[PDB]
Amino acid sequence: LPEELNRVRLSRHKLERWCHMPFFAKTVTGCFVRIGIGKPVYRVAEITGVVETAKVYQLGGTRTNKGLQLRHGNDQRVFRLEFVSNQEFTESEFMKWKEAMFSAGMQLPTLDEINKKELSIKEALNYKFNDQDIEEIVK
Amino acid sequence: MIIPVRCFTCGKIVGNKWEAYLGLLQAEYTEGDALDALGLKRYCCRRMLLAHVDLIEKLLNYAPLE
Amino acid sequence: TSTYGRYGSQTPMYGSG
Amino acid sequence: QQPMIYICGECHTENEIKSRDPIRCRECGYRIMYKKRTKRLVVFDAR
Ligand SMILES: [Zn+2]
Ligand SMILES: [Zn+2]
Repeated sequence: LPEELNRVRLSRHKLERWCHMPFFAKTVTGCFVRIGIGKPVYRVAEITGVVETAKVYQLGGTRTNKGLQLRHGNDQRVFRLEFVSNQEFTESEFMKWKEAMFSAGMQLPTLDEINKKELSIKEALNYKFNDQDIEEIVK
Repeated sequence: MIIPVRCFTCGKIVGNKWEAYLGLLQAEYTEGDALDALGLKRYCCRRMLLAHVDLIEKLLNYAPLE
Repeated sequence: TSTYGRYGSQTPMYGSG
Repeated sequence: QQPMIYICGECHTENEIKSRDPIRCRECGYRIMYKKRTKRLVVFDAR
């Protein structure tokens, strides 16, 4: 179903609050994003990890140069956090992603996997900044 | 800190004249002539433009942001 | 205050660049 | 759901500070920050 898959969808507004928070390769790795390719067609890709691009760009108020190593079945390349869209996974794009996964052979993640992964973002959002992370964030 | 809106004693509007007074003083006029050029007959209303101190500039120097 | 999208702010594309 | 937004001292940038947290700006890092105007009905009489 698309409604259940949209739960872990990392919109463009949420990613602005973890631009420098540690454990970014742990809480982010596992969720899906609606990266815009470009005309209105979108392709869902899996978050394999985290990379850093040599180009610095401004995203509204803040500004980040980190990239995002995504992959859609087999086709993989470097992307940016600025092309991500805030729209939810439509039926057509959901079917396209399912077909791409079936063709690539990657087993679809289990519903319990998504159920236990969606809580990661929720628990990270209310995380108290009691440790020595503000120094690194400001740096 | 800022030019008042009305003369305390008389009540004539004087707030809308500070800029004109500064301009007239700048171009060539002197104070004694500029006041009556603006139209301040009573001496009570002239103290508004002679005694008034403009501290809003020093206040604005402390810009909050940028 | 999670995501005040209200759509969005014109999301750029990859091939557009 | 009010995280008690504050205003940095010199950055004049908003910050979200919750209880049991250090008082510092999200960037640079300073120790001074002021509050934002209330949302109440501040109604004066021009008297
Ligand atoms: Zn007078
Ligand atoms: Zn700070």
